[PDB]
Amino acid sequence: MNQESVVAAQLIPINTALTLVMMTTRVVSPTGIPAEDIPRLISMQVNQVVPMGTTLMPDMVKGYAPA
Repeated sequence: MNQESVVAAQLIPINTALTLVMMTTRVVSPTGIPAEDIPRLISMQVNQVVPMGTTLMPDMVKGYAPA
């Protein structure tokens, strides 16, 4: 019963096309984008230099949005 948020699997610079090799899941705080968006962030770049271990936010992804 833990919310798994997207976590920069590795260094992710600004305007970096997110990839399944650059994203992952991990219980972090505060929580950000849901792991259920993993396949959503894919192909989508970031609107900021997000370093590894840095939780992914819905306000840190370009062309992102809910459903």
